[PDB]
Amino acid sequence: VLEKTKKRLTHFPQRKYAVKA
Amino acid sequence: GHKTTRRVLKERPSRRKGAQSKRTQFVRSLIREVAGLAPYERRVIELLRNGKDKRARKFSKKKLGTFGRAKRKCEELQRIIAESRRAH
Amino acid sequence: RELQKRKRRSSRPTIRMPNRRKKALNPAGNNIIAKSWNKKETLSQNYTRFGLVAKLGKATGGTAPGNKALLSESDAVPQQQQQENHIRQHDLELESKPEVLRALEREATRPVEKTVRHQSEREREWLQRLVDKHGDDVAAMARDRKLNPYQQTASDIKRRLKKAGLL
Amino acid sequence: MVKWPEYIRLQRQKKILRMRLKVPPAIAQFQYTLDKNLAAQAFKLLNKYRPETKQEKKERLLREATAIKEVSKKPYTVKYGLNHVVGLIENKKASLVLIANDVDPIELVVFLPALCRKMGIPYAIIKGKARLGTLVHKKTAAVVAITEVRSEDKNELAKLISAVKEGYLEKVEDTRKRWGGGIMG
Amino acid sequence: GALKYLEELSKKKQSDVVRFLLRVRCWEYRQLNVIHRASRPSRPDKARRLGYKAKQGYVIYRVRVRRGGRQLKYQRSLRATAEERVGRRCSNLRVLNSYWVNQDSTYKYYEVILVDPNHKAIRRDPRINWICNPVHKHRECRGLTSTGKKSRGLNKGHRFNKTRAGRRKTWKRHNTLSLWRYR
Amino acid sequence: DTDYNVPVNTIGNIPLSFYDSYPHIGYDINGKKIMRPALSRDELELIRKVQQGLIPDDVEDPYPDTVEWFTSVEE
Amino acid sequence: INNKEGLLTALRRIQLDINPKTTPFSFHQSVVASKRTEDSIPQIEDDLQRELAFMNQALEAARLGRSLLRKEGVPFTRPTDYFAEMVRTDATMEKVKQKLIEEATAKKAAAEARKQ
Amino acid sequence: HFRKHWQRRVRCHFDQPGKKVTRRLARRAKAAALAPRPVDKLRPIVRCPTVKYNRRTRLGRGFTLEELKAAGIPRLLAPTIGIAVDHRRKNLSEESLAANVQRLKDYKARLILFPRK
Amino acid sequence: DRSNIIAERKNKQRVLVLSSRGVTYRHRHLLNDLASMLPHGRKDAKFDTKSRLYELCELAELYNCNNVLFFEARKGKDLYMWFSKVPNGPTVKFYAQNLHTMEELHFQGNCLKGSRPILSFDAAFEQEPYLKVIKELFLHTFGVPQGHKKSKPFIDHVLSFSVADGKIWVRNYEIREVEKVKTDINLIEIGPRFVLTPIIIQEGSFGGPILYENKRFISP
RNA sequence: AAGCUCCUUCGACGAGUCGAGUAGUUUGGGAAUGCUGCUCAAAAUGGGAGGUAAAUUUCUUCUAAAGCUAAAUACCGGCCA
RNA sequence: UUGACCUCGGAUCAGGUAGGAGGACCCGCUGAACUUAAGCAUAUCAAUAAGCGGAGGAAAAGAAACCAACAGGGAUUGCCCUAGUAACGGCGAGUGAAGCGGCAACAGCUCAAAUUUGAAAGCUGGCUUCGGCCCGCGUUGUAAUUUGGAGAGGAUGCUUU
Repeated sequence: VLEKTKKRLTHFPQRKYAVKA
Repeated sequence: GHKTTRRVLKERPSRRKGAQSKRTQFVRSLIREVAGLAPYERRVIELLRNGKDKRARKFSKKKLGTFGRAKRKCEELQRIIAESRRAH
Repeated sequence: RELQKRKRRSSRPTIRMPNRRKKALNPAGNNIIAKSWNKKETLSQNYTRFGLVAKLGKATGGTAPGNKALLSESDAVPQQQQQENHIRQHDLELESKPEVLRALEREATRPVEKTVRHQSEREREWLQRLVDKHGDDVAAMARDRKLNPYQQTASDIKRRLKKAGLL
Repeated sequence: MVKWPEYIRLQRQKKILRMRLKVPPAIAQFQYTLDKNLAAQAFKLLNKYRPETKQEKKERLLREATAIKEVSKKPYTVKYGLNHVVGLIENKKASLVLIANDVDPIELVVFLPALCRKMGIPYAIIKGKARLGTLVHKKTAAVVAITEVRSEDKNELAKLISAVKEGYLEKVEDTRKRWGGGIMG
Repeated sequence: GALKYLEELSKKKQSDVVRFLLRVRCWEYRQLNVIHRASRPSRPDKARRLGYKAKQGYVIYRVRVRRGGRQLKYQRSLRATAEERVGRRCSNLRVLNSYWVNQDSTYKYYEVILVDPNHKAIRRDPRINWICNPVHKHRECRGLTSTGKKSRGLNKGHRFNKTRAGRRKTWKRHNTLSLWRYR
Repeated sequence: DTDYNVPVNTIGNIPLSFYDSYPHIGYDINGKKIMRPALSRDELELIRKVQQGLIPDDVEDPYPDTVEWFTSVEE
Repeated sequence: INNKEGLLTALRRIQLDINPKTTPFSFHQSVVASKRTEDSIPQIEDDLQRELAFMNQALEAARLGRSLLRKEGVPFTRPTDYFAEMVRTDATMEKVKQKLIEEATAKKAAAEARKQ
Repeated sequence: HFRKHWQRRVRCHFDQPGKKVTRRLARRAKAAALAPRPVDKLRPIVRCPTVKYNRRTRLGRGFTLEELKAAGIPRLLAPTIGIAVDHRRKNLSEESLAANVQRLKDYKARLILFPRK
Repeated sequence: DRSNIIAERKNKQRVLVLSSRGVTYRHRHLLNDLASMLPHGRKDAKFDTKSRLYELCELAELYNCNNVLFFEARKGKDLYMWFSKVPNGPTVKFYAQNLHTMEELHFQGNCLKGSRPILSFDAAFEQEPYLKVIKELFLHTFGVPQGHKKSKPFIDHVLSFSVADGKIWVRNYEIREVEKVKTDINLIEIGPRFVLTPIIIQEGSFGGPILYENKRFISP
């Protein structure tokens, strides 16, 4: 990957979450 | 029709995608002097130096295709004539 | 067709493909959802039993009963009833029920460690040499060209001193 | 008679075509080049201010590394690279500009004498991009520039600048505007 | 730096400097081979804005194409013919792009930027290694370059209704009788 | 203008196949009848070729002196 | 709005002299009909009555202009010896002759088929 | 309207229930990959363009940057926590802004965000 | 004397025939057919819409014209006609409704080119000031002067202006001479069958105050 | 190394390309519906496309001539079922 | 005399790559005629068949020089209706879309135009004891930063690896 992509993925990764009913 | 409260929008950075920049104007002016003129631009400039503005505009319109492009080219070459006389 | 006729009369074996799918149809692991996922139940029934929302969009068909998964003003300001220029960037500050829901809240609310970032040996030596000549005058340390080659501002050096515990 | 190879004939005919056509002034100005003595003086100064090779850079960095295991001023070098030198000329940081005369896509340098004239930086056209290349440890260099120097030879740089602006710029001043070439006669 | 000036110069192609340089180069190219390797781009600003890099694995190839009609006009562009001829000579390279460099009374000259997909300097760079994938084999033959994108009418709007997603796919979609199970 | 020299025979583009048998060639504005009235040679050849590729003959001075209308003033 | 006096004064700024005692008829070559062309057309929709009313107005104009040109002595009759170019190309008149002859043989073929 | 060779271009749909099963299994695979997460992203409420459909509203593409900033959700965190972002849309009025801001704070009120590690 | 008119008193009239950018085949054909009838008219096309309206006077100054006949096109369907005196005269904007050009193959008549036409007005063209201004602009536009050499010397057509509801229907008719039975003329129609709904009449060249406004017009 | 905030500092955006004329081809599509060949050949508070009789082209909405990208879609062929 | 540079070549030098097949589906180029219009030539057939070139498990398209006139929408693709409507046409044969609306699926990005200039920081090869050493590419520009509903530079104080 590029360094810009690596920085973005390092500091803003996909998060774990859940919407409660 | 329907009534809604209009907002004031954030200024678009895509607005004026031409050039209000002074550096591009500087580069355009420098290249013009270095490169020289096209043959049709030289004919328009030799008509404008003789005062035959009507013929110059017709020649520019014929060789450019639009009255607006002809007007812009004639103003540019008249400006070149003005700075050439000022340097003279 | 000629190829298939050839293999029918050939003694070469028929290579049977296993039914290997690219994507698994059931969650797996040692997390909370994996131990409570029923493989014989659909997505909507499983998320109903968890107490979670499966689809955040508009309902697209009828659902089974008990679905529960397919979800003064001085200045005229529409946003002043909405309240509770910089915000926290890397997280949110969010302030009977099914057991999976409570387990998810419990594991999301449990305290975690921070792994506080330390300082290098050379940075500590630089901050130490900076203290040994001026003491507390952070303005003089910023002015110093010899001991502070990168001309850092006194606020940055004060913050670094506070992190080092050198005040 | 005998037959010459094709590319040699192309080279010689490109010579004759580039020297015997009516060349525009922006291209015809590049036929007027510094003399031997002034180029020698300029290259003495620029050889005093050459950059470091790869071996000296790694050697120096190893020296600082082991000094840290067991204070400096800003380095002063000859500035090179076309876009870098153009940016230095535009920001009026360059003090003297040396432009090579044999850049094969000559468009990369035709605006450079006019640009140096407009921003007021003294310039001179030198013989050989390979010469400028040897100075900066590269094969070729389209243009080099000097911006500022160490104290001990500032005066020398100033004299060199004055030299070119008395020895090259006024000898070019009238012929920089005229078309070159032609077969009249 | 200098590329801004070269872009402004390239925008005045009948001025004295550019006309003189174009004529001298046209004379030299006319006496060279039809498809010949160019050591460096004659228009570096144009090649650089089209994705050419001074890196091992990038190649320029100049090509002359006979100009004029095929009153049946060839619906294929002369620039597309140039890329196809160069792509056959260099069958191991991928055509990245191409651009006009010169024109004569009987020929139009174009320079084609090609990329070697087997060089390690290209395979390791995430900005160009998309061309290493086998779906980009002979982009010039399938209308996948810039000229191909223009000639296939791949633009957004009401003016490009029948061609914006492919003309033949749109025609097959409009000429298909869809019969469902419950009619 | 394309109408500075307008002819006095008042026709456009029919050929002379009309009015051949008749002694005239048309009328006029008033309506009167207009009668019919009755170093080395090879290198120089290369130079002249590429020069003829670069001769603008529509201008009185094709090779004028450069006037520095922009670079005369200093930034 | 109808700022009438403005229209009269603007006409005066751009009027040329039209008076039969001063300027001859050939100068303007303009004749105005006496009938107002609203009584001759009862309804607008029928094309025949509207076209014959316009025909009546232009016939009145043609008669009075012919009389005034005969008084003036300016030539009016285009003679057969005068050949000039045409408003539309002779291909177009070939086409209109072609439809006239086509409908002529269509009508006569219908008549002959009724006779046969 | 059978002037052309329509025989070679008849599309039947005997695979309609099989494609429905395939779509449901694809949704199940999305559920397996994103185990506590919903399979869909949050989308804003937008008004239908024309005068015929002006009365009703529907789901949009993504939330405006002003709507996200007003709701207190940073721009870079929003796609990683299930919210869709559209940089082309503009609010143009104080009534779509308030509606989608209310939608975003309602989403924030019912969200269980887990720490990174 | 370069006036190109040989007469006692010269009627120095010049027309500039112009079309906008989004004109149709029908509008272009009407332009070609109408400009063919005027020797003192010059044809140019594709005027820029975003440009100001008074720039039309500058375009006319280039060709020494004092009349402009502008073909403005909207949506690629609607045709608006501008009749204006160029330096300081009034402007009449019109809407063209039904077009039938000369290429239409049912007319069966034709006339010379530059024959000085008989301009047939209606009796409403004097009993109303706005129709008087339109009448005189129609005279100054459609009327060929005396000594303009490019004109034909034998007249054979009358151009018909008639006001029926609130609009000006314009026609053209060809003189045909037949001997009287013991000579009279009949008319055979040539070309453009088109209707002009008046919209506005201004005082300036292409601006100025509004003098006449038609509060009946229902736009397409 | 990274995100955000602030501002007595700056902010470069693709040319034998748009466009004009013309000949083919194509489309439901003369604002040529698109494309191509020939001739001429641009701009910089610019350019493109729309709205509008509304008093003059007011207004609206986007940035062409460089490039990558999964999914939903097709499938008389391949490995099977 | 000697050594650079540039350009054009040779080598059974070292490392690679292309060709053919298949072609149901896909992307281009080229391109008919029968037939219908109770004859037939515009038209239709059909931008189809045949022919030629080029890929993949899908391809293509794709993150607006878009749609719209709205209280606005918001990359591409496909299904439903739009709709046999608009539009065009020996206005005959007929040909024949698209916006909106409901749905399936959703994901965004990389460059060029900047001086790293207080340090070409970048990369292909060869030799290896595999740890780091040489030649070369490249300043006519290889890394980092930035991609216009943006951005940079300073300051600032929190929050991230």
